[PDB]
Amino acid sequence: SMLRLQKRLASSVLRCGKKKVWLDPNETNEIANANSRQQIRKLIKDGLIIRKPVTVHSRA
Amino acid sequence: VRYSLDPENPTKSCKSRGSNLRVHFKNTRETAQAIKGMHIRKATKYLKDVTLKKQCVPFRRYNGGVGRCAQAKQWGWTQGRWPKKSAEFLLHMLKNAESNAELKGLDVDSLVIEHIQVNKAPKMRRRTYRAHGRINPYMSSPCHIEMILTEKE
Amino acid sequence: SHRKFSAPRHGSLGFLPRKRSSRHRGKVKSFPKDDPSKPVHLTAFLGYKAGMTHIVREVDRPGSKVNKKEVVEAVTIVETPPMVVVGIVGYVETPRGLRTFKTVFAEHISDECKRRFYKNWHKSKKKAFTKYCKKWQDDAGKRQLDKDFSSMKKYCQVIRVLAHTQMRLLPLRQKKAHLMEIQVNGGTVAEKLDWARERLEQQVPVSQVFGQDEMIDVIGVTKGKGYKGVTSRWHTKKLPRKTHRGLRKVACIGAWHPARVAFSVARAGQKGYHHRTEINKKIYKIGQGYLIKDGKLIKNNASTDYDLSDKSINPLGGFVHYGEVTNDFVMLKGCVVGTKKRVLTLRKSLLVQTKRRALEKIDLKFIDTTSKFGHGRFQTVEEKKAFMGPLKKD
RNA sequence: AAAUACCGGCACGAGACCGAUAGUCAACAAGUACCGUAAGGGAAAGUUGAAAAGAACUUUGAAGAGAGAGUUCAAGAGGGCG
RNA sequence: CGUGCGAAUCGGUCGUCCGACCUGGGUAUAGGGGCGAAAGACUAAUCGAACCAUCUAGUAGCUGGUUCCCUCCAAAGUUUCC
RNA sequence: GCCGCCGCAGGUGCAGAUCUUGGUGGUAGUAGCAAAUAUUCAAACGAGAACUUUGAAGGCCGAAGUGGAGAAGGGUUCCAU
RNA sequence: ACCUACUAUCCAGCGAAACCACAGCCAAGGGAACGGGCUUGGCGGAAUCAGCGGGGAAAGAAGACCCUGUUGAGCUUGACU
RNA sequence: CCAAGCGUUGGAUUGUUCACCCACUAAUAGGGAACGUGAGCUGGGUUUAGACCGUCGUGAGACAGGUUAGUUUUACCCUACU
Ligand SMILES: [Mg+2]
Ligand SMILES: [Mg+2]
Repeated sequence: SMLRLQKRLASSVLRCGKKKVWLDPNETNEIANANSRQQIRKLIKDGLIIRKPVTVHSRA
Repeated sequence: VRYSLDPENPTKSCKSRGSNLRVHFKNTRETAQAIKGMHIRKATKYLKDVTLKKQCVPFRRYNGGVGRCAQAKQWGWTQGRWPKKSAEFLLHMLKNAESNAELKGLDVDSLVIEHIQVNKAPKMRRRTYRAHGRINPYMSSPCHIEMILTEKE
Repeated sequence: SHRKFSAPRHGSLGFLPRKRSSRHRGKVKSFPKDDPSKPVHLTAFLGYKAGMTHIVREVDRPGSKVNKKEVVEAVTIVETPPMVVVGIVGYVETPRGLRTFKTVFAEHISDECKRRFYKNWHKSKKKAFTKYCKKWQDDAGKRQLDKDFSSMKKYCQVIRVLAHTQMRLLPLRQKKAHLMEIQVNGGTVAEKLDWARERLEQQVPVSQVFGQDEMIDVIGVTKGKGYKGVTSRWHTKKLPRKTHRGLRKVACIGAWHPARVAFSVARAGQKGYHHRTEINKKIYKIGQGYLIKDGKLIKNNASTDYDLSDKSINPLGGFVHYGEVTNDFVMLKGCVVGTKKRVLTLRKSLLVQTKRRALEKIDLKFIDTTSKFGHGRFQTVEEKKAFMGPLKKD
């Protein structure tokens, strides 16, 4: 429904930009009702969010 | 309150009203005078044609800056547009009037609209900014609508 | 004040009503006058422009600088389908105008003629001319046509025959025929009526109507372009770069004391889709249509006296957005008014054509038939394959 | 000290003065709101019903917005309502 | 563009760019006065004498307007002077 | 709440004054929603999604940025329901 | 002479300003000595859309030119005090 | 004479109206439209102030005597045209 708050909090936890962040689009209503950072750490321990890798720059 | 047209018979006829609608006065009056003298099923089919952009409303009095079209050749006029928002509000008004006829205990297919009127309303106040610091208005033109249904076989 | 460095104008006065015309077919304004000295023939004919190509011919005229030499010119192709006659119509000479009396139709009216009356050919149940054809199998219907033969003898002077083009031979998308009135030059009224009764529901040939090397008139409709400006239509002098409010407009239109404006100054408006009439076009060759006897087809149209081959006028890969010319064709001088797939009216000459330049038999030498699409350099497929040899998957 | 002056203030009375664009600019949470960097400038604005008896009850509709009822002498007084 | 994004903006386009280079904060200079590489140039969207209040309802042989009815009488563009 | 009659008094009679305030029209559904490249599909709470959400693809700003932080200035503009 | 983009045109939603004695088919005559309105002669037969600038002595500002008023300001001199 | 049907150029200079020259042709004839003509263009010179030289005025200034650069707004309303 609205994940602009959780994207900013995920960027603040992972200590990078919000561009290289991949959320889990399966259960949006189950992920969105967290309301705390302990649930965010629980989702990180479960392994739903993924830090997206850096776009490559081939020096060959 | 005192109305414009008194009903001939309170048993057969019925009335309904709509107040403070954000629609244009000219377009609302033109679609009201267009839909004033038809059957209710033909009116719903005409609203489906307006929604699908199949039959437009000709503009005979307020004829300025409107391109010509072939779909208004049924009425006998060149200009024509589709008042979609006014059409949706009058569709809700005919639905409310059909519910009023159902509350009165009236027949469905025999209802014919007889009278409809578009009266003025107090206008809102907003503005926009232009060059050299001169305030120019951006005012609307709302309207009040009343309509009468009557069973005629 | 007057103009110091004078220049009259840039424009035409004979064509100043530049409006889109209601008529579609090019109508003959001035018909040829009949006389008993001429035999029975037709005045005008209706055809369709097909293409355009080169020509090789021999010039022979006295006193010119170029004499007994070979030149090339641009020649047209006008496909001339035969027409079906659906009757005649009379016209009585009144002091008010030229009024008709009675329209006589044929018995077997063609479906291409019936398509003109109906707007939707699929939805209609074909109810026209159902009780009118009941006059052909009874005595009461034939007595009405016999009494009209003597009534039109006294008063009706001009008798125009009604024809329509045969679209069945053409493979085009349209199927609707164009009706046309053609005045008959010939003998008396009785001979004209007998010739019309004999030629009722008959095919109209091209060679009996128009012949060789006659300076004929061409009537056609200009191809439309759209709403264009005064510079695009009249082609006047343009304004230089230093102008502020545009440089492709008319600068001075009126003045102070002529407070109104007239049509003397060139104005903008509708360009294209207008009626025109071209004159003095020389006929070179009346081509022959396709015919098949005993299997072997005959298509010797591009085969001139010096061609020493046997092939048609169809180029390599067909025509450009036209189709194929299945019927017979004629070949004229210059360029006619109109475009591709546009109707065209051929008309006999009104003025007595007696000129030294326009009276010469044209020796047909060579007709260039190559692919105008791209860069064609071959006449026929067997010559191109003889030049190119084998291919990859032969 | 005596009879002389009073336009501001402390308590009133009276009027051939005016009556909501009038009368003090301001009859109401008026030098108040507001504008200008500042000395400064300076507004708009009364009349429900005697009495709130301010509309319970049914239906359309997501709600807005309608259609029947009730009060009272009258809604011909419907929450910006002489 | 020119009833603008703008009560003075943008594109092509330049003069200059280690020295007569631009300038962030505090302070001095105010109106027949100040400042001024000198243009009555500038001094808060206003500078051949800044803004506001008072005298002031200053003066005007000069323009603009100045509101019911009915009846009777019925004009001059000049003599002389400043 | 008001009229006539006998005397008296006036801030007592409007069509204008580029008159004052307020209200309303033709215009007119006209002109207009163009300074700076670019978005396209699946699902979703919700009656309702060219503009909002996530997932994917294609790009722009190119370290003198369409980046992060300060001072003047603004004064809850920060966050939750 | 030709092409692209931004335009302009039509549809959904929204939606001004200027101007306004009243309206805008003509020629001749006269006039405050150049009128759409007066007279005489020609004509005029619903309603709108995209251009154009000939006219509306098109809007602007009690003319920025000249003169006068027993109207004001600055400079300057051996005018006067 | 009938007679305005159809025709009556290019370039060096001058801001130039006007005027001069060259080459050519058929003639290179003469004019009006509110000094035809800016909500049709152009500002070269006049025609806002800035400066130069020469004359006159003691003095602020004046020179049919010049030089040089000097901000051009809007039709979408009606008629007429297409
Ligand atoms: Mg080709
Ligand atoms: Mg020249």
